[PDB]
Amino acid sequence: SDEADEAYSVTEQLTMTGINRIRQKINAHGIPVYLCEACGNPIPEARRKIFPGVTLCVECQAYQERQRKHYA
Amino acid sequence: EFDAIKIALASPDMIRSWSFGEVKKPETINYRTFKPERDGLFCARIFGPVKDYECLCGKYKRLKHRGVICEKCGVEVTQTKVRRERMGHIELASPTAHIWFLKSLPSRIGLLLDMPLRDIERVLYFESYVVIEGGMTNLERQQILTEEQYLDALEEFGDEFDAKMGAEAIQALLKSMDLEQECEQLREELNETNSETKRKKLTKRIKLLEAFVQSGNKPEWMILTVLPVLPPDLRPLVPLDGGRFATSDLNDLYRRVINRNNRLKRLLDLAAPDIIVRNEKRMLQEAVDALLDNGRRGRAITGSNKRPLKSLADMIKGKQGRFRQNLLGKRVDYSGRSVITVGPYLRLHQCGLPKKMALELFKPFIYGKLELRGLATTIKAAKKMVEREEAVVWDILDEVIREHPVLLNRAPTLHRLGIQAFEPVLIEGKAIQLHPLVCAAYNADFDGDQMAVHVPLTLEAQLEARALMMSTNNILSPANGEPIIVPSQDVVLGLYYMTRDCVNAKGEGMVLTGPKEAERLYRSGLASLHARVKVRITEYEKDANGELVAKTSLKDTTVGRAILWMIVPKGLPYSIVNQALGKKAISKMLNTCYRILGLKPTVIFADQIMYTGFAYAARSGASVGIDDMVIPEKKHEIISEAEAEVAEIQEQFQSGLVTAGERYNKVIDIWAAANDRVSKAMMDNLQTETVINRDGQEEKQVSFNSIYMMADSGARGSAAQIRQLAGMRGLMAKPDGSIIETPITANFREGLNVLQYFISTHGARKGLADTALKTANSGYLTRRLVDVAQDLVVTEDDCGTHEGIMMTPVIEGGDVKEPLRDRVLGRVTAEDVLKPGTADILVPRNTLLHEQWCDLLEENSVDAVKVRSVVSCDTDFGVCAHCYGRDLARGHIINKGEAIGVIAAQSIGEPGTQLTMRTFHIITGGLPRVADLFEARRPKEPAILAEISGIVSFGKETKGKRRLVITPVDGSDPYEEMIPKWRQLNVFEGERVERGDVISDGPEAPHDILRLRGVHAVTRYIVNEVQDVYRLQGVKINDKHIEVIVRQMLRKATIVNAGSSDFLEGEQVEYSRVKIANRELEANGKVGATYSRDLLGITKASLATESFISAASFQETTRVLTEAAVAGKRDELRGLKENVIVGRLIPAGTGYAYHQDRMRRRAA
Amino acid sequence: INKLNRISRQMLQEMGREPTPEELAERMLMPEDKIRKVLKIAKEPISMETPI
DNA sequence: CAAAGGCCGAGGAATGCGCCCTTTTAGCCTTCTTTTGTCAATGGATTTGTG
DNA sequence: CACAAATCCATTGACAAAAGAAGGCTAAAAGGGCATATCCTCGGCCTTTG
Ligand SMILES: [Mg+2]
Ligand SMILES: [Zn+2]
Ligand SMILES: [Zn+2]
Ligand SMILES: [Zn+2]
Repeated sequence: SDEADEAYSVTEQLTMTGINRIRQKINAHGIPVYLCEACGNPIPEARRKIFPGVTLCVECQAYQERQRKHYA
Repeated sequence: EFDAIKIALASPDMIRSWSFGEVKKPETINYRTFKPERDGLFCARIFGPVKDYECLCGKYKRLKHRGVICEKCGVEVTQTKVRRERMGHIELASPTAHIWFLKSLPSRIGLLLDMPLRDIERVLYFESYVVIEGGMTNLERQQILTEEQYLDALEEFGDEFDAKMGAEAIQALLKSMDLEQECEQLREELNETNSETKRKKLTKRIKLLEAFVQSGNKPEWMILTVLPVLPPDLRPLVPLDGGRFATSDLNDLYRRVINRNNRLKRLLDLAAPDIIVRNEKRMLQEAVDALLDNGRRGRAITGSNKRPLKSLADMIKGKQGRFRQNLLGKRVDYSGRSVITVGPYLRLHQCGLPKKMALELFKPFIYGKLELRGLATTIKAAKKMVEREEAVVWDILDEVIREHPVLLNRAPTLHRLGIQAFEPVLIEGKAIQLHPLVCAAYNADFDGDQMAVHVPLTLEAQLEARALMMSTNNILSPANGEPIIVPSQDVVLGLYYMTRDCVNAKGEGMVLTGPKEAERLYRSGLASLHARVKVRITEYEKDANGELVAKTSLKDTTVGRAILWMIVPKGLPYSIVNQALGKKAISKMLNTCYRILGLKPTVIFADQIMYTGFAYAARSGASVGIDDMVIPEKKHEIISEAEAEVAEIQEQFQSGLVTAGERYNKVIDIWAAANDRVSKAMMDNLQTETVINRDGQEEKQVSFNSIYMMADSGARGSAAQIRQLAGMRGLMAKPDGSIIETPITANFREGLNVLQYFISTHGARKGLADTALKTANSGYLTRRLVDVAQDLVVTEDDCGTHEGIMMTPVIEGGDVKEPLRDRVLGRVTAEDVLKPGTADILVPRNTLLHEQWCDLLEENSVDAVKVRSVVSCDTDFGVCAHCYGRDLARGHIINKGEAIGVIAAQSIGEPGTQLTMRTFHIITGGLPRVADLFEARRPKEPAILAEISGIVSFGKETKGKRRLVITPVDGSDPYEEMIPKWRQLNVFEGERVERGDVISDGPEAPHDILRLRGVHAVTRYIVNEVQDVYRLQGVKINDKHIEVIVRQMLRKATIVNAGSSDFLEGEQVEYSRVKIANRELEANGKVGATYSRDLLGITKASLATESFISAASFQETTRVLTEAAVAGKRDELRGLKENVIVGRLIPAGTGYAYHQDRMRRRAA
Repeated sequence: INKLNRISRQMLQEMGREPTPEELAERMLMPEDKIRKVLKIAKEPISMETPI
């Protein structure tokens, strides 16, 4: 066991679970929505080409990010 | 000798019955002579002599004067171990309420008087008088009076008025009490008090009143009048070095009681006023309290220190108490530890014992031998011989040790394989030599671990080590029958290197005559160990009624394949060694050898495998270099592309095209993906190499690279650590779980610079800090489980029940993740398995489904077998061998006796140690989820079920919750539910739903599943969930063990219809009892009582034990003992933990026959 | 014992480091064996539950 | 008309704490009487000497 | 197979010592009497002072 091999397993699980959470948050494959689900605005072309399947424009997205930063 | 322990309240007279004398003075010893005092806590008259057969002063100094009482000091001349046995008593000048029966939560004095606790405490600490039988004068019995009020009420009442305050008041309240009379009045009120709180507490009180009647206790014995004194040698005042003494805290508390009691006698004799004598009585009360249980009053009195003193309740409870680590965990003689080394030449049944440890442990045996053979005249001469360590003590050592196992044990005994009997092989040096194939069971590496050896002393313990715990008997994991003798790292790399061909070695395509010739060719160096040759192989196949027909043929194998075939026993096919033979190939090789041939050929095979693996691994010459980390050339190309992608995403983010966290996610993903490309590129560079060849053209074969050979043979390592060695390191976490988005684009064949080596430290220190603390509480799940499943034992051969769970495959959405043959192997069928033709009884019944029957079952494609479960066993106070299954630690069926509950606890706890220590959510995982599972906690969001069957219907709208009623097709609908509209429904009001069906969605509380559907439903739920975790991490543990833990879980019953029986309605009873009760009452001309099955979390079920010696171990000793005293309980031992404590054989193992014969006597 | 403590608490201060028992028996009137046994009288022994 | 200050009390460390004198109680310390272990006599009943 | 010297056996006398057994003497341990009245902090609490 050596006490660093188990530490290795712990670190491996920690990094992998973090990596895959931050990957699942991407949702690359998606739907062409074409209009914001918050303000109905035109989600500009470049943002839909970068993130296929967005649901918020950058303004509503950053807004939501602030709140989910604090919590709730 | 006793067969049972009884307990009760101690009468004052009985406390004087124990006593040998009344301690009066507070003094301890003389301060000059150090002699015991005439009435101190350390007396000689009271507690006996100080030296053996020698009075205090010294007039009588002969053992011939035995038993006579000296005249000048009255100290009877006996042995001074008598002073460790004799109690004294203290005649309290005032009654003092025993703190356990007062400050315990229910407060037996309070709930027995039917009086509030604060009110008794007011009468007790001298606040308010209490009416104690105040005649007819309009006074209220137990009605408190205050001081002024008592005066003025006494005004106009020169008549008695009978009011008292203090502990004497409570004593006169209890003594006057009529218990059967109050039982009668409470029955008469329970007649006509048909309202919940009233008749509820009516019954809850009449229970304790009837119990106090039965137990023989008198109610007023809870008011101490005499106080017993622990004997001196249980609370010594021994001298330390240089005139120094060390005492117990108990002596301090005892002196405090004696002083205040003597001062109270003084105050009463001096006719002091009311304030002083009241305050002295309060002081004596607090002193006696602190003596019994220091800390329940507040505050814990401190000694000559800041810390509280330790008291009697402290002397029993707490891990420093008697139960915890003096009643189970004891220091043991004939034992010793050292530092283990390899000793790779031993067999599976022996251990290298150093000559010096062996000469110390086996000392009495050697003395007996030297005086038996005449080599030593007397035991003193033998002592001097073996002290000089002469030349014949060594021959005597060889003879004594010859067939005499030693138990080897390593500190975290997670399972029973952390103890094995080995035969000692005497060695030089001071390190214990431990077999290599045993480290997996012991969890022992040879980097400084130590092992403790114990010596079995009796013939019966020698035969228990040899027959039971010998290392060649335990080779299968008791959690799952796979062999625990899997060869680990030099062995598998040896067998992989030898059993692994290459395209053009020396001597290609020779046709050898057989394995002997291949070995003779290799060892003379004419052929290479992996040179594909046609070899003539004779394999023996028991394809018969065990007949072993021989068959010879011409296989195509490497030279090492055939060299290794020489070691494989007969019954094994030849395809077992004809592939590369990594790690799983070797484990499966041992496994098929065990399923064909049994235990003796498998032990021989395991040893031969270790020997040949080590030999051909040394000949392998398999070193590790720096040129063995082949960094791929396309690594910097891939990193340039990923760096360009992150630069592009940062440019877009700067232009407001993305947010901040969005771009963080994007860049973390870019780096993880480029890391995957680099790891893939490096492993495709490393996992193959070019080579020439018969005809001369280049040809690709699997690489003989050493780092890869070690990762790919399964010997050690894996492609992830390989990626960190030559590929890039990747992104690193923080302790919070966030991911630092500056990756480690370096490897370890290159270096990390100061910043990347700092960044890696975050996750490294987090992982090590967790692994250091998981090591602390390594065995808490095992202990929690052995608390509840301890007394469960296999006590019967067949219960006959036809109940059984339907074992089927688990199809996790797509394919099966665990087939039926694996879940069903080893279980006893409950009914006849019909062929798919639906008329052919495939496996009849009670047929131990071994591998033959299991293959027959998978062959016909019968995929739902009804097997008998430990949870559906009709046995009482045990389980039968048929409802249990096979052993899984031994291939055979379970024996009558085997203590399967402790096996189940350890088989779930030890494998759990390989699980994550912290829960992670993906279906959560880790050990804490498993512990919460077994605790059967209620999920906050319960998917609500359908309590009754019938047509669905709704009701009132939004009284907090939308209301619903289910109304049967022909029955009544008295059940309606306040379904939260938050609980978004699943079925419309116009679809008649069967009982036990989902209404809302979410986690199903197991209590509701058990109450709606069969016990089989709750058991399948629990095993499927917990095995979901255990399969999440990849760990294999059988369902038998979860099933037995569950059967310990749902072992309480709640009675609905009390029938013609003698059970109260809203009562919970041990289900194993109510079963026999209704069975008996239905035997005669009555009908049984119907109950609702219950369910308790393991920490809740283990708190309900039939005994109290056991229950005072893992519980609060104080509450359990107070309850047992007021109940007059007796422990008829009948348990594992109780018989451990009390010091006799347990009824589990070999002790089963002893207890059976003893029950024969006790029933005769 | 109280008198021994008083005289020592005074003498250590006035005399420097500490009073050796010969010095106390000289300053006191005792015979210097009584002083030694008074010194050897143990004091408030210890809780045997003390940590190790 | 409020504020500063003089007063009293309710709560804690501790550098804090008896002395001188009479009177019994323990125990050691010598002195003597008795039970006990020892040295020497002094025959007296088997062991050997003898023919 | 008959008669006198050689030697294990049991008391006597004298008696040296070991064991108590008391009597006496200290020192040690216990008990008794004592007669002006009464610190530092903190904080309420109220007199005085403006
Ligand atoms: Mg180690
Ligand atoms: Zn928008
Ligand atoms: Zn005596
Ligand atoms: Zn059964």
